[PDB]
Amino acid sequence: IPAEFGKPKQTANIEVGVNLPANGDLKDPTQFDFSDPDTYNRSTSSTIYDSMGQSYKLTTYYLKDQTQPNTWNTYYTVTDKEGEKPLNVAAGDAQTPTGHVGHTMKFNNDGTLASLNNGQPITSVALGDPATNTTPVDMNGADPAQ
Amino acid sequence: IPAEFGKPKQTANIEVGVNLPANGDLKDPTQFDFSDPDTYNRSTSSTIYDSMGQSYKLTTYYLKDQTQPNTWNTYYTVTDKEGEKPLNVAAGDAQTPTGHVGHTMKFNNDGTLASLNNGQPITSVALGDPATNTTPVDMNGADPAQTLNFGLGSATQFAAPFELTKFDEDGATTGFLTKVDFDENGSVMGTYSNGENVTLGRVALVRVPNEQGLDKKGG
Repeated sequence: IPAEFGKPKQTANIEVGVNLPANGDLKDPTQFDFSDPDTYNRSTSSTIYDSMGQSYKLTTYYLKDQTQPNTWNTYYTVTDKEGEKPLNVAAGDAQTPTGHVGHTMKFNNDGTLASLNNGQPITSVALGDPATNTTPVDMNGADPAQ
Repeated sequence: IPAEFGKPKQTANIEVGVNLPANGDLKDPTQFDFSDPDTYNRSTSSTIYDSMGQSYKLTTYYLKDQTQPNTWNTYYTVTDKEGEKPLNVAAGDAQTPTGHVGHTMKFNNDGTLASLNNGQPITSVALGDPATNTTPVDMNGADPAQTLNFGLGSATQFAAPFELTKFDEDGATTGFLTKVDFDENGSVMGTYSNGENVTLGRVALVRVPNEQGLDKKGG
């Protein structure tokens, strides 16, 4: 019976269950910008942990597509001490002109979930690896390939 | 079963297990100075014993490297009656401009221990030998060639604050027999005032193949 939980476990899987307002105003996918609140619909904040146990702030942005009905765009950002850095999806089908990569969410007629990122699993790029991230997160000594 | 632990044992091996703050402020390796608390991060104190049993105050200074992430610098000082004299490592890869020699500690991505002093064992220079120490410790009659081996195989760097989890040494002081007990294995153990649980010995057991043929003496 150990007296210490001496193994900081990095965040690997995140489950999110949300309800989106069907009557929300439509937004332009190409005008998305996390720095301007009016570009998107909603934003949520949460905490994630690296291998060393450092706390990072994960902000998820939800945008309601205007071109396609019952379609939503989701983007993620990471806020370390240096600043707020966007996080790109590995194969997300949502490319802003700046370069941010999100994923699309579609729903059926009854409001249930239809598809996520064209049926592909949602896996983000490495947080602190410059080889795959255009804005690498400052892991401050943690694992860059999380 | 001696009534005294009549052998003051000098400290030779010190096992220290600490958790270092990953979020601690960085410091300049070249600006380290044990007289200025702000130059380093944390300082811990402990007691050590020489050959003759004199008690000495051992202070360890931990510094967070700024140039290299997940790197720490460790320095040791000995405070006798004369003053506080820094202690140098034989092969430590941390040389301040003043001349004090420490050792470096590195950690992996998960915060576990990666390497210690470039993979070399931590052995300090002789405390009271001027031929190897620029600040010889005043042994006051004790053995000047006393050396300390530091075992930090359980050191970690996590998000938790600085913490001295474990401290174990091999030193001893003079003491008196306090209690004696016997375990199931037959080892007769006795604890003294110093705290060492010295095992006096075991109880011999004899078995013969055919017990019916033993000749019967008196008593």
